[PDB]
Amino acid sequence: GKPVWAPHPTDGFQVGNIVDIGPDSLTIEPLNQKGKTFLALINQVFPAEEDSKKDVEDNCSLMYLNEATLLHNIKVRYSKDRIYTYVANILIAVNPYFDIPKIYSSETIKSYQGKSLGTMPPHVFAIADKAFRDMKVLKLSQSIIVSGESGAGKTENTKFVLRYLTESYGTGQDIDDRIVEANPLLEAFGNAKTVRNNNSSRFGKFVEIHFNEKSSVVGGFVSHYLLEKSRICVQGKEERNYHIFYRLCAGASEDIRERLHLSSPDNFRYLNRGCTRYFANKETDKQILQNRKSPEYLKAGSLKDPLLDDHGDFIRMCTAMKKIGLDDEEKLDLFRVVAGVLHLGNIDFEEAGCNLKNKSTQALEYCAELLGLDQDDLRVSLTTRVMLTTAGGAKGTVIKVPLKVEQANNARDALAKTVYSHLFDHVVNRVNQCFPFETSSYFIGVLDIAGFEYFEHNSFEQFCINYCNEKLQQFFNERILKEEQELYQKEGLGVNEVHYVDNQDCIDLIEARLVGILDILDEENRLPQPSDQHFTSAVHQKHKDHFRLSIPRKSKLAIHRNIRDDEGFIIRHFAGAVCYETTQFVEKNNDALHMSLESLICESRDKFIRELFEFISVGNKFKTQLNLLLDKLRSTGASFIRCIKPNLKMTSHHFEGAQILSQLQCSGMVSVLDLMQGGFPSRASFHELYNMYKKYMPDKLARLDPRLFCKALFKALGLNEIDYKFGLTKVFFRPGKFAEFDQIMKSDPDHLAELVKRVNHWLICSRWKKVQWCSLSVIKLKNKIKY
Amino acid sequence: QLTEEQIAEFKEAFSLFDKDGDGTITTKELGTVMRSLGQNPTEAELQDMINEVDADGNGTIDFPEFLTMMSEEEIREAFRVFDKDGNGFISAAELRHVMTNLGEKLTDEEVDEMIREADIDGDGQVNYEEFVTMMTS
Ligand SMILES: [Ca+2]
Ligand SMILES: [Ca+2]
Ligand SMILES: [Ca+2]
Ligand SMILES: [Ca+2]
Repeated sequence: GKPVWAPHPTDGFQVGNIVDIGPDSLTIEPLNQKGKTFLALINQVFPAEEDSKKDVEDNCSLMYLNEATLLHNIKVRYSKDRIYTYVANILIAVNPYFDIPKIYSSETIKSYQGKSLGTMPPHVFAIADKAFRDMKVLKLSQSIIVSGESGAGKTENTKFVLRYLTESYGTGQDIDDRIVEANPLLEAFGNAKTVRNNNSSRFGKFVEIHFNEKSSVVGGFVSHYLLEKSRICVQGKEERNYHIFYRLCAGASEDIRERLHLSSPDNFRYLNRGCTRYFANKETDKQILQNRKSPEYLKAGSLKDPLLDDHGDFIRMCTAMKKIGLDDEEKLDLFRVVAGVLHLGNIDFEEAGCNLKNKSTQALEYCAELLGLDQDDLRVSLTTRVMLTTAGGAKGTVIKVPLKVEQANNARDALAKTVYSHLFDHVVNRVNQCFPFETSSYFIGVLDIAGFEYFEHNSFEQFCINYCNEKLQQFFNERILKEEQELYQKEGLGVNEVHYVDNQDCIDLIEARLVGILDILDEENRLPQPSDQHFTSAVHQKHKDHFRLSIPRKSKLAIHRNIRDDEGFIIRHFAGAVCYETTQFVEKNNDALHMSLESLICESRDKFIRELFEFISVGNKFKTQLNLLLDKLRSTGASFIRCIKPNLKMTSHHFEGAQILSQLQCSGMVSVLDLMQGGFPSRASFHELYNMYKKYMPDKLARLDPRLFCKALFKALGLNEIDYKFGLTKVFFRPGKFAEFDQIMKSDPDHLAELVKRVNHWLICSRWKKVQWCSLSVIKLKNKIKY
Repeated sequence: QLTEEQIAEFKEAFSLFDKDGDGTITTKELGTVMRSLGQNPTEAELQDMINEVDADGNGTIDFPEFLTMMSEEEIREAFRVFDKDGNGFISAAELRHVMTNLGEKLTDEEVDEMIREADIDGDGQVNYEEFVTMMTS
């Protein structure tokens, strides 16, 4: 009849008591109301730490390690401004939204150098230093894999790692300051407003500090992956294309506006299906000319953000270009390509196969001028493609094949995605030229990529992101599994397999060859009449009894109920079931650029464009690039940081429980807690156990060193050798067993006193033997010096 | 090379070296215990003895490494560290000297009790043969 955590809509969990039981449910009486009893599913009720004011630096010190006790432990620590907490070697980091004094000072930096994780308070610096020490000693490059929502403190977190590593282990070159100066450039081309986040990174970013043989910093390198190409051409409402487009439209001089033929964003297909409004405040709104503002901007006003501002960010972006060496010519070259892409998107077509509409004539002219193409060549390559008359070896002829209207749209957009992506590659390579190096032995890299996410409606974009994260979560789990097994061997716990339920089957469901969802989607393209519904039935037919696939009717939510079996599927991901509506999956799986048109852009009049450039589906290109990311991570040692956004209002000292619970789930932390339940999830140093329980022992035992105190106590109590493991530095416990040990220390003092009296012989022996074998050890060390 | 019994016994010895309890002996710590038990090895003899066994190369000695780093004359010279004046016998005042040099905290009641449980013949002190019998249980 002890306290438990039970669900609460805004705090995540609340403390309560179990007053009745049910078939799959428990009846909970909250402490904080007493008679608004409610039902909770059994797997949503968790045991609670007795001491509600206790906080621990490592959550493994808890007697029950579960998502509710983790949530509460980090709440209590957040209230005392301790934003950092471990789960073993994993770092949880809650954004304070204010500048914490002293924890990032040069003196603190110094105090973390060389120190083991566990001998200092939790900190991003301890993660950086662990990466450093393993790199130096094991001769192995390192990864630091950060999860979290956009704006969850990840940007700041990366800065702390780079600053720590350069100031501690570098020689005067301020590499981390050069990456920060480049940032406004990267964000302009690679970030965008989403439904939930004004400044969301739409690419996987891996920032490397490179080291020589002497483990000293030599340079930097930004690896980039998986830029989200679909955003370039279309966006949902409440979302925008990449920031660059809006910064250019709002901030460019009238002179550049006329040279690139820009106008308000509502005039461009590639902007005007999404949100066409600027981030501005009262002052910056006055600096944007009226001819840059869309009808919806003039009507509903500007978008609001405490940092983002398109006019101001334009200036700041041009300043960042100057600092990375970009002259005014290369800057206008970038803008010219951007405007080229915008005008490209306004070209329409009509059933003649097809033809440029007459209204689209000036878009063509402007696009062609800006991308350095002949108007006529462009017109033809958009409406026609070449083809060989044969396929399998025999001598063939070139023929001209006209495109239908929908195929012309596709080539137009394909060309846009290719130009924009190549421009992005150029921008990143340009950043990397600000801190180059000829050679390196190893690197420490920090990864930032969009996390697992779901909405009411989930399309192909979500499917890809959640697939990316399913694979990253398997990587997270493999490495924690390995770290734990190694900890247990290192500590002398003996033979211990930990029960691991792999998520390989979900991964196979998505990506396996021929039978995976992606290959079945590819197969749909090949049929005479490709259909989203045929693709979806084929998935359900081939994986009829797959553990991780269900039809939409089986959903636990209401709103998915009327979705037909052929309109969607559910996937049981690591973080939870997601229902995907499959409408448009087939078209979103295609963005190939046919060859005459690609060859055309490669031989643009303009040299900058030619330099940018010098039959696979979107799904499989995604898989391929994802696998290169994983190849890189798999070749390194891995450490993990979980950044948490405490609320949606950027306010300090406001812990929003359910929002944080949600992020703990989506970031894979809960899945890792389940995994650790198969091992020894609770552990405590002899020093912690000594301080907790010495008050219950005779002064005799209270005078022992912590390790012998614990040995005596554990022997005295006659503890079951399966559940309790006496390691080198800590006592390890199977699930629930630290709580059970605690009850023995509290429930029957007369029993405990007799058991202690009876261990007196064994203890006096162990205390002789200890010192005896220690003098014998000091003798053998003298003899080895004598060799 | 070593029996199960003796590996366990050296594990308890190891914690005597490893005071902070971090599962590892530094150079500083290794010196503290040898010098406290009447020895004068030097900063280069320690460091060079450590480097010849530091397999993982992390500047530090874990328990496995301590084992390799490690002949009744050793046992007899072990006894002679407790036997300051060397009458072949360890008193309560002499055990108290090695205990407190080692870092062990106790009152003389406690010291006297230890000496009694090991003292088989009842003369108030601990001879060499009774010293070995403990080690081996
Ligand atoms: Ca130590
Ligand atoms: Ca070592
Ligand atoms: Ca003597
Ligand atoms: Ca005697």
